[PDB]
Amino acid sequence: KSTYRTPNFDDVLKENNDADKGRSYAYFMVGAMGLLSSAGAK
Amino acid sequence: MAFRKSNVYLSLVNSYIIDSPQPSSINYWWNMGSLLGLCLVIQIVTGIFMAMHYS
Amino acid sequence: PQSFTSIARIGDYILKSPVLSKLCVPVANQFINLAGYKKLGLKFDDLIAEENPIMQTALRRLPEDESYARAYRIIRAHQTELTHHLLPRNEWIKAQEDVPYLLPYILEAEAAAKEKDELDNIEVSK
Amino acid sequence: PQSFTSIARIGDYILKSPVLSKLCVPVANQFINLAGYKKLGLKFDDLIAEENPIMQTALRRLPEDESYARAYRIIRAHQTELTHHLLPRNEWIKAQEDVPYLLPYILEAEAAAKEKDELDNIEVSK
Amino acid sequence: AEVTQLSNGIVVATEHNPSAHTASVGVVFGSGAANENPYNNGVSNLWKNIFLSKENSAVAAKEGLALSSNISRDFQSYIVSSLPGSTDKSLDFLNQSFIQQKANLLSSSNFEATKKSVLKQVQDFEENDHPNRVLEHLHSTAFQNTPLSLPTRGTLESLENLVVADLESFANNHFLNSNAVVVGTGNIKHEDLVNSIESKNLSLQTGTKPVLKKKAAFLGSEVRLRDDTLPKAWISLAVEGEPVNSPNYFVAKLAAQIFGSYNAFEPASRLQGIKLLDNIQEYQLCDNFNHFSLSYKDSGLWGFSTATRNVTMIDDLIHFTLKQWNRLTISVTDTEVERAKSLLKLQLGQLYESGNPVNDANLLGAEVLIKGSKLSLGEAFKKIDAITVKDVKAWAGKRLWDQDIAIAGTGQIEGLLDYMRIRSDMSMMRW
Amino acid sequence: LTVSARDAPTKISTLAVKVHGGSRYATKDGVAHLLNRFNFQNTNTRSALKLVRESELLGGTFKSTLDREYITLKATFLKDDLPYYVNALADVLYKTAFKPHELTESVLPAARYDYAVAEQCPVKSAEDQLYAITFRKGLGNPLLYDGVERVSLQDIKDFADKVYTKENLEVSGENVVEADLKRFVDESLLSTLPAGKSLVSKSEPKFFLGEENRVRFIGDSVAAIGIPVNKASLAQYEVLANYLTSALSELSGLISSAKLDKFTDGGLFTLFVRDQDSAVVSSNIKKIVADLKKGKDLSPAINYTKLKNAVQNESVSSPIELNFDAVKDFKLGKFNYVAVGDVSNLPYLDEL
Amino acid sequence: LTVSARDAPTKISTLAVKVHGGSRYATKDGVAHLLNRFNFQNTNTRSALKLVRESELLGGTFKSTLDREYITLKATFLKDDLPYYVNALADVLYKTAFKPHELTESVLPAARYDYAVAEQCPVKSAEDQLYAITFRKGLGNPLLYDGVERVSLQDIKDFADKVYTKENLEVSGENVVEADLKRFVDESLLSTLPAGKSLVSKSEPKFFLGEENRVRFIGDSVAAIGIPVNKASLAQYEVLANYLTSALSELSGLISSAKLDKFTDGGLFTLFVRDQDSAVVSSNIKKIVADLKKGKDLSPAINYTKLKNAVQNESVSSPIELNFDAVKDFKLGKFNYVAVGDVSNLPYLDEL
Ligand SMILES: CCCCCCCCCCCCCCCCCC(=O)O[C@@H](COC(=O)CCCCCCCCCCCCCCC)COP(=O)(O)OC[C@H](O)CO
Ligand code: HEM
Ligand SMILES: COc1c(O)c(C)c(C/C=C(\C)CC/C=C(\C)CC/C=C(\C)CC/C=C(\C)CC/C=C(/C)CCC=C(C)C)c(O)c1OC
Repeated sequence: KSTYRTPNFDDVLKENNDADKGRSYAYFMVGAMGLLSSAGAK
Repeated sequence: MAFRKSNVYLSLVNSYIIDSPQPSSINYWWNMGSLLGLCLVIQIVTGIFMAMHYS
Repeated sequence: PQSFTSIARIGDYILKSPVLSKLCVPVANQFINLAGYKKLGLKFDDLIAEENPIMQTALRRLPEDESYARAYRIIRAHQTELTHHLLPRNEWIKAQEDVPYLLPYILEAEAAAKEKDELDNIEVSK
Repeated sequence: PQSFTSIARIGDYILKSPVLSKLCVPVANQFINLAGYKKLGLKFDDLIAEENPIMQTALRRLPEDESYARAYRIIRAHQTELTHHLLPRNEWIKAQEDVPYLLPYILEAEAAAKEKDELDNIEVSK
Repeated sequence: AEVTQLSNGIVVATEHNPSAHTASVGVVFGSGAANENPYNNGVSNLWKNIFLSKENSAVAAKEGLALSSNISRDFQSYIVSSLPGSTDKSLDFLNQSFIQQKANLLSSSNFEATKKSVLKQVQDFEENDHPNRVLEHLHSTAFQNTPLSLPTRGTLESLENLVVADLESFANNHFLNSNAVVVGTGNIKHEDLVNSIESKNLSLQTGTKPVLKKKAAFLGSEVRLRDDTLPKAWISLAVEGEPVNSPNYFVAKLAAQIFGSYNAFEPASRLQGIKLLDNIQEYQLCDNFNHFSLSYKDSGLWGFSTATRNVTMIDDLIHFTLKQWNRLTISVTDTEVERAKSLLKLQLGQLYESGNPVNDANLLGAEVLIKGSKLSLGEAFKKIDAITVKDVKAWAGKRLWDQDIAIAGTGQIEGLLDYMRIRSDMSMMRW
Repeated sequence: LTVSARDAPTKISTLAVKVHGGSRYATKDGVAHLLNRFNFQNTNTRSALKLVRESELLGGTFKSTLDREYITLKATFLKDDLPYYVNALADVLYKTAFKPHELTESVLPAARYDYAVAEQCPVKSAEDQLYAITFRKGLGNPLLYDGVERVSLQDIKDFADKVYTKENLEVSGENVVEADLKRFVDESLLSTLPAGKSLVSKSEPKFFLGEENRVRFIGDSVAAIGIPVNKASLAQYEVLANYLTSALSELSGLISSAKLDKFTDGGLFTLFVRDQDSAVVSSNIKKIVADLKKGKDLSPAINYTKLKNAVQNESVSSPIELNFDAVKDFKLGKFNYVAVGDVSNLPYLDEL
Repeated sequence: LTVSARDAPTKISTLAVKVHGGSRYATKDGVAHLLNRFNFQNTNTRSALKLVRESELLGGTFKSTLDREYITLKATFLKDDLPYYVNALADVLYKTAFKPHELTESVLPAARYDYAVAEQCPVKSAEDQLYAITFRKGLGNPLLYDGVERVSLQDIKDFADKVYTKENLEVSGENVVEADLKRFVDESLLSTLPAGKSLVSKSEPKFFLGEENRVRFIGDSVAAIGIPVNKASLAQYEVLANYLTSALSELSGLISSAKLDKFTDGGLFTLFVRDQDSAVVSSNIKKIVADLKKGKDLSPAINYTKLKNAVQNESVSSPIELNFDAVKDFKLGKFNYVAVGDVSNLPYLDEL
């Protein structure tokens, strides 16, 4: 078994399409983090 | 070398806070020490603000 | 911080006696395989500390294959403990697989250190 | 910080203007020899600051003899000023021995760096 | 001169050129290393070495004609160079070699000899050639679980697995009339236009090539072939590129050309370029730059390859390049756009009009298989003079702004930031 | 002054100027390499490196190459930049500055890196030593400056005065009409260069055959063999090289390279056998020498070597047309041998 | 086995043991040098320091030198302590440990440093090249391990097993009593070593004269000359060497060294001329080789040679019966020139 064969990742890979949806979730929750942090600090 | 590592204050901040080769098996027990440090800092701050209006 | 030579002396004293060995070897085996390090797939010659100079002198003399296998096992142990799981029942190490490989280097290096220490402060030999 | 090319331009403007140069050259040399660095055995080039990178580039091209003489003059000046004394009129730099040995390298480096930074940020306008 | 094309199953394309006087003729297949299951990768290269094993003696002894081949991802071609007056015997050899006889070539002992030679060659490549191995691993890790990541020369196990059955299956399933095109680059005008359309000159298997289901994809990943014994460090980056036959290919090519290449030890290459060259010249960071835009039929790969010896500042080396990519995607000056236009014109004129007819024939086949007609130099220049700063900005907004990247490295990569500090340097500044 | 060009409908233009002075004509050990590395920078009229950054901004690039008997300056540019580039080439081919302040920090590191790179490869070192033993301090000098002999700015300037002359020049170009190069060279700085004497030798060099050297290199053991070839019979060695390096001969898996080098009055037909170990090298070189001394037929490679030569000849300086008609048989004779690497085990000249 | 000694009333004793196996008999390049560097440490029972530091505490020291055909182990100690030293010395030469984990950190750096020191001296490199070119891979071998050929620990152990035998060994040493030295060997481990065969060569070696080598070296330049000499006429070359290196001849202020090495079957007569610049070296060696071939009466040098031989050969291991009684004339024939340093300017063997 050579290293050119990537190990199995299907059990953890994102089967759904629209990778922007995950990006949208990530940036929305980062914005929520910033929002709550700023509100609490103020 | 980036300016972040160039300025002495920024270099110290990066080497002591931003960049630190911590081990990869850290549990919450090790974060408990940083939590305690933050508790100590907030205790000092609130004590200082308490003594300002204290006799 | 305990010398290996004393442990070797105790082991040599206890194993050669027939009754003590036949009464305390299986219990030692069941303690060691209930310890937990064999469960994760780590050879016993890797759990000990690596900061005293004796270890540094010891595995500096270790062959390339043993060092490579040690590095692989160490990183796999780190990743497995980070993952909060255990390896499957096929890639572990059996009783015969846990052969001692780091013993002679410790014995020789620590004997050299001991003779250094006990010869530097020698007396006039009255 | 002040470009040496402008200094050279003003110098050549003054030097070929008869009346103004005739008025300003005797006071110029009188100011030079009342400045005091002549007594300490210092050439002028040893006084100008050597910190910003262009000066370092100019220094790195000096022949070894000039650098050795400069180092000796700096060391002797430090030693002389440490005792608040002044050696008598034997180490004093003569009137015509204060020739700039470092001006041409400075001018060349100034021109090169200036045209480099000018052409780096350039437009394609006609 | 302009090219002439016609198609009756077989496609005959000629690029007449009186400037050269070494006529060549060959066959370019549309299936390469991208249309083979990972069961046994090393079949196309095995066929290439078989063609380069014993028929060389036949062609040398019988007449004067030298043959060569190259397979990268889908431009599997078998070019047979010749003299201007020997195209007839060149096509005679090609006919006698690729339809009948096709049995004596696949002799057993010859097959094991070729297998041993290929195994030695691939082992040597794996052991020695680092700059191409990192790119091959980037390909492998950028197209996971897709017939576009498997290496073009296969793995050791793949070569040692199968012997003759899958080789002949590949020959029967991919050497057909549907995706075969003959080429006539050199010093010939019209005899190629007729000799290919002849009773004696036919291609077997007048059927269809099997069609794959999962075409292609792209997902960020890492591979770390950390061999700290090696002195230097070779690393590479990549972003989702653009396939051939897209109305942005020249824009991506110009974006790659803007930053350009750089060699530290060449004084000429140290005294030009853009801001990043000065930034990395201030503190020594790296020795080589190679900005590439790899384009295939299914997908593309636009990225960056380098080799450095100052192992301590890999993070700085990556950080400066990523910040310059962000500068490109936010604000471009027109002078660098003009110089990039001129440099790209020079490099593309050099590449598409080299003096060796073999490269020209390979490019012509690659264009004809997936285009139907070659695009001349004048039209390329016309389409590149229309490139503007707004167009480059709009293109870089879609491709270089918060998109998946893949990194392949080897050597001493202890200081390489794993995945987050290398990806979070694109849209997390004071925008 | 020799002036020539070539025109074709291709829309990329190339211009090159060749001066007939190189490491063969170097008075010191590596003065020619330093001159070539110092060549294209520090011009008096324009600036040094930025005023050719503006040249490459116009649609072209510059290159300088050091060879056994040539220092070629080639320029590739679009169809419209011919006059500017020819003027710039005449401006740089003007022994302009040779400033000492920009030599100890610009070309010495480059020459050092070049020498290190050439030294790491055993084949290049073996080939250089083959030249050293075949030709004495005439045609045979080290291409790359090492440091055994010291040179200064004054000697570099003297050598440039010796070589950069109007009479000893050669300019050629492709995709350029003959007429534009006919005039524009005359109405430029290149025609106003000093007129020297062509250093071309009217007689062949003297070669000494039967020598041998041994070097305790570390790495891959390398054995080499090089016969000096005159002008009368020169295509025979080319067809022999093509026969040996091809797959037609029974000797293909045990020869790393059998290239040939060409000069204006002869050449040196070299040969290389290399491997990581020593027993394989010894056996291979022994059987190669034996079955080459026995004699192998050479006729059934004329067409293949004709094709290889035709596809090879793309540069302007095409040598005399090597008529491959008179090639019948060959028999190896006295040669010169060099051993590099694990030289303790490699066979000597007597028992080879 | 051969045990001998000489009596002296002085109160400092010398014990030396000789093994007649060295770099001449080395199977690989530097196996002998690594063996000697690995020789005196870590006996299977006697530790490297825990029982060798007391030897310094006792009042004596140990040494192990190497030559072309001798690794001598020498011990110097106070008069009344012979048995302990002979016991320890016999213990060490018992193929004792040869630990694989002590070669890569103790003796390898020492050999590296020794090679680095020997490389910087042009005369040492000239001697090595002269030996390797006059004698092939027999007597002439690389004296120091440089890494050209890979050597394994098992090879070192095999070589030690081959050389450390009873017959290929002599024990000597002056300033000690004869009978007690003869008695303190039977009751020692030395009496139980394998009884192998002597490695001494019965006949003279094979010598090839008339060759030449050149090495491009950065720094000083040296031009050496060597002559292979048999046992029949060896005193003549000794008197010639002493006459040349002395102040009696005119060729004295320019010659660097004129040493001579003697073996049990002949030797080599070297000669040296070294200076900082090659301008004077060429003329110096030209005139030396010119007037050497003219001949020179040599008998006005016999007494000084007898004195010098007496003062250098004070050891018990006396050389062969040199008899300076029939030296009348000398005239050079053919030699083996070697050039180190600058190569371009130093002359060639053809015209020298
Ligand atoms: C009297 C205060 C005046 C202004 C103070 C300015 C400094 C603010 C921060 C104070 C200390 C905070 C402790 C942590 C600082 C380091 C943070 C860090 O390292 O994060 C990023 C850096 O964050 C920064 O600090 C970047 C911004 C620099 C700001 C310079 C000064 C601006 C001053 C204006 C006011 C700022 C404060 C505003 C507070 C609301 C890392 O990303 P990078 O871009 O450096 O990584 C690139 C990598 O190599 C891969 O590409
Ligand atoms: C970090 C360490 C500290 C600890 C553990 C601590 C603990 C305490 C405790 C326990 C009390 C109340 C007693 C009780 O209710 O049990 C108290 C009160 C108080 N503390 Fe601290 N304290 C600390 C630091 C400080 C600091 C730095 C200040 C600075 C001004 C401060 C100021 C006060 C004040 C004003 C009170 C009010 C009652 C008093 O006078 O003691 N404390 N502290
Ligand atoms: C080594 O790896 C690390 C690591 O790098 C770090 C950073 C931490 C985190 C450590 C800490 C958070 C502890 C650091 C704490 C301090 C250094 C305390 C210092 C702070 C003070 C002494 C007080 C702070 C002072 C102020 C906030 C001044 C402002 C206060 C007032 C009252 C002025 C404002 C008032 C007005 C009116 C404006 C770790 O825990 C850690 O191990 C994992």
